[PDB]
Amino acid sequence: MENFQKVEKIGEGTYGVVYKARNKLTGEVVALKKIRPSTAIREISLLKELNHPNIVKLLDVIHTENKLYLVFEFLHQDLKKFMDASALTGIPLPLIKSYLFQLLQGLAFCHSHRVLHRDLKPQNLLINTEGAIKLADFGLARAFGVVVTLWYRAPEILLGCKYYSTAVDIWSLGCIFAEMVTRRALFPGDSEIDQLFRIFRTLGTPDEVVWPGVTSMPDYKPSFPKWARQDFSKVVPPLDEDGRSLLSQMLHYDPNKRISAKAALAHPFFQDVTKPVPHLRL
Ligand SMILES: NC(=O)c1cc([N+](=O)[O-])ccc1NCc1ccc(C(=O)O)cc1
Repeated sequence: MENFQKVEKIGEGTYGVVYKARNKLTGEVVALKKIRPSTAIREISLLKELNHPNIVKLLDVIHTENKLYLVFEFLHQDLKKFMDASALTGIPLPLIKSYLFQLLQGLAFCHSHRVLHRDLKPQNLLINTEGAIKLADFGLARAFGVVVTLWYRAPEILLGCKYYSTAVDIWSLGCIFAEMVTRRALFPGDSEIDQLFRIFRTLGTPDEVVWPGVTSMPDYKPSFPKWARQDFSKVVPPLDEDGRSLLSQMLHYDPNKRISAKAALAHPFFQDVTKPVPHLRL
């Protein structure tokens, strides 16, 4: 890229290396991701039309010299770093609520346009000095697909379901909501089965009563141990009942019972939502 002036490599992103770069002409500072099919090109291109304040803007999709580059609006920090930086004192509840509320607005928008994320995690939630938080990498999993963190994966994906639904994003966001609250990942699995069993150990091994059709899932085994469900009061203390109620609805096993982003925005937990300024050290 002669048009760009690589300011520095900022990591080995999900689909390849990413650099902070400055457009030599416009002078704009952007994030440039070089990706490792005409089908993908078209899908990816469609995402350039997906604009919302809580979605990281995809500025350009460049297919040149038979290589793929994605140009994104730049944000200085991700939620994973912010959480680590806030680990001693914890992110204040008003800011956790503001962030959750904005992320749900972003999801509601994407989902209303039939676009799924599929791989939400703290690392792809970007924040700025003005108190905004934005979802990065929306739609890339589908446009592409085919050590990976499993911590935020919905149980239907772990059980081998081949058709994802918007519910997988709500599950991931519930896991992130819990992590901001407790300052510890909710389900830190280190293998697909450890991930699944960590979920079962906390929410109870699912059965046909709470999840109709679960025993017919591709990777379900009658041999799975049967764990009893624990109480949310023990899961995300000291979160209040409004928060626990919303989290419980975001973590329902049955994707069809899982709350939608639109419905979650109307949950009583957000009655007093505000938009605080975070303490950001850049
Ligand atoms: N749009 C983007 O600004 C961005 C993009 C990616 N990415 O993998 O495509 C990954 C992280 C991003 N920002 C947050 C960020 C910025 C700088 C640094 C750093 O300098 O270490 C780390 C994270």
